[PDB]
Amino acid sequence: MESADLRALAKHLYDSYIKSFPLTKAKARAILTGKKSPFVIYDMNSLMMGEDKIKFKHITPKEVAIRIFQGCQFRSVEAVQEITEYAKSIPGFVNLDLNDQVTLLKYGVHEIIYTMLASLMNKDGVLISEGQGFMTREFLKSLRKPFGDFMEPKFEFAVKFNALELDDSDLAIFIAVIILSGDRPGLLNVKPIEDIQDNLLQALELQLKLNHPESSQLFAKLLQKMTDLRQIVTEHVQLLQVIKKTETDMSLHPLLQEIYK
Amino acid sequence: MESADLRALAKHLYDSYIKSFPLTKAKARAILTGKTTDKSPFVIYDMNSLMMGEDKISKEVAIRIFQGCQFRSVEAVQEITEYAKSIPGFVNLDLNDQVTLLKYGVHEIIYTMLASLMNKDGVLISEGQGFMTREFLKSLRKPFGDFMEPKFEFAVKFNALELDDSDLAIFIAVIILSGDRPGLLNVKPIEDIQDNLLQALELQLKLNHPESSQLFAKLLQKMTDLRQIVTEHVQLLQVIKKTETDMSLHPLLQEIYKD
Ligand SMILES: O=C(O)c1ccc(-c2nn(C(=O)c3c(Cl)cccc3C(F)(F)F)c3cc(Cl)ccc23)c(OCc2ccccc2)c1
Ligand SMILES: O=C(O)c1ccc(-c2nn(C(=O)c3c(Cl)cccc3C(F)(F)F)c3cc(Cl)ccc23)c(OCc2ccccc2)c1
Repeated sequence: MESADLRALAKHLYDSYIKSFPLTKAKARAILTGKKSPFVIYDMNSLMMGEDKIKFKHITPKEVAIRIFQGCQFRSVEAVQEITEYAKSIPGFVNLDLNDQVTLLKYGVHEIIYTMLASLMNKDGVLISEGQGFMTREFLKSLRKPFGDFMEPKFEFAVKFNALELDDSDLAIFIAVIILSGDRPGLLNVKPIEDIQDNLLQALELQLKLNHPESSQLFAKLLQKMTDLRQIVTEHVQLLQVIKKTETDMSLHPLLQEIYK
Repeated sequence: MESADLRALAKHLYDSYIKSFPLTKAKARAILTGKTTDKSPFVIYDMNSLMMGEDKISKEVAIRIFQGCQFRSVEAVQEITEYAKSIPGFVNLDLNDQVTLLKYGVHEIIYTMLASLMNKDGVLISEGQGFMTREFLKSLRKPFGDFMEPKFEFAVKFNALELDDSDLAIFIAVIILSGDRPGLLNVKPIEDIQDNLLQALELQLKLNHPESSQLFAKLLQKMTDLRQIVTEHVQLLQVIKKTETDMSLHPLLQEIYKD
């Protein structure tokens, strides 16, 4: 690929990433650093007021720890549709076999949700409802039973990931790289997937050298984070199963259970 | 680092890798592909060929084989430790960090270098004098059968990269100098060394595999496969520990897996 084509691919992905995702990293950092302050949820009473004054669609209709956990699950489903739409803009993606498109999205969304959640996090908490709200790390970590220990690993990853100081133009290509992973189980035609990922990796490499020229070997270090992502996604799955087999108070309307399966 | 300094570091690391590891990938491939009469391995594919293999190269066969693997893993830890001492900057690090880097790194390197000894049909043993088939290992009883197969699965994919020893020497160094190991005290001096090693690996792969597009990225993505298999392995050991109460591990290995 020629250098100018890689920059074209990078710019294409950045524009689509801006249209697909409501709250960008650039805007999220402005809210987090305090540079219209978000409503802060730091305890039980502040949560109760936030749902009454603001309409947090994922924290309304039970026990608080379960409602918060389910709220994270409800937002994760919304993000899946945003990731799906963004994937359609990746050159070559919609031309892949239809089952392979579904397979790539099925096994990639968790890694991408974790990646993009870091954009909304700092060491003290996480933005919610398109940056209108802020839930503290301490409030999430203090939820009872396994729900508290379910939340903290996300902040631990995000803090490490955010030290790379990626911006949105870096992240748009990186997320594209994750989607086009040829090692997903059940892929039928790996070759066009790895061919697209090779273009995306070239575009990411050049993007990082031009956008972070003093950040030595940032490309390599970002690729090493794909290990952290896979590891934490597998831990995540094992934490859910434990919650599922233990907790008798998790029942939603069956139609809801289907949607948010 | 300048280009000539990166080439110097690659040659340094390849030199130490030859001095540290008795069975290289180059020699392993010459034995496996055959076409020679002086380095043909004896092939162990069932009980009878195993029994004859012991004369040519106590307890239940699956246990004896597992013990064979653990004994060679200990030797591998010894060879890996010796190579690590040669990586510029490693011995100058805080001593607790040296232990920590080796604790979490040796297994990822064992799996990497075990692939050199593998093809889809089996694995070289006893310094390449023997060859134990994949089917025979898979057919062991209890948990031991499924204990063997995940290694072959990784190797088939890893070997498709067609790395040679000079490539692997730098890659193995990159793995050891990982700043994200749990419990490290001084992450910065470790990451500075890894940066030079990553630069050296990058230049090495471009010169040695110029048609292999993005091989650098693809090789780094393999560190994900490595991390996963080490995790599966540790969980398989635990099942064996609670099932086989009369089976001991080497002290060096038991220290490595604790936490
Ligand atoms: O806006 C967005 O892009 C957004 C994106 C993600 C969350 C998110 N999800 N997540 C999870 O566990 C989770 C993750 Cl990482 C991956 C897959 C599935 C899950 C699932 F399914 F298990 F949920 C959180 C855990 C923590 Cl600690 C904090 C946030 C999340 C998100 O949370 C907003 C939120 C926070 C609190 C209460 C209600 C909503 C927002
Ligand atoms: O030459 C070398 O560098 C070499 C290096 C490794 C083995 C190795 N070990 N290993 C294990 O399980 C194992 C591993 Cl990976 C790490 C730590 C502890 C263990 C323990 F404790 F579980 F054993 C194998 C499983 C399979 Cl399937 C194939 C190979 C290994 C190796 O095996 C050669 C061999 C095979 C059969 C009989 C005798 C020797 C060689």
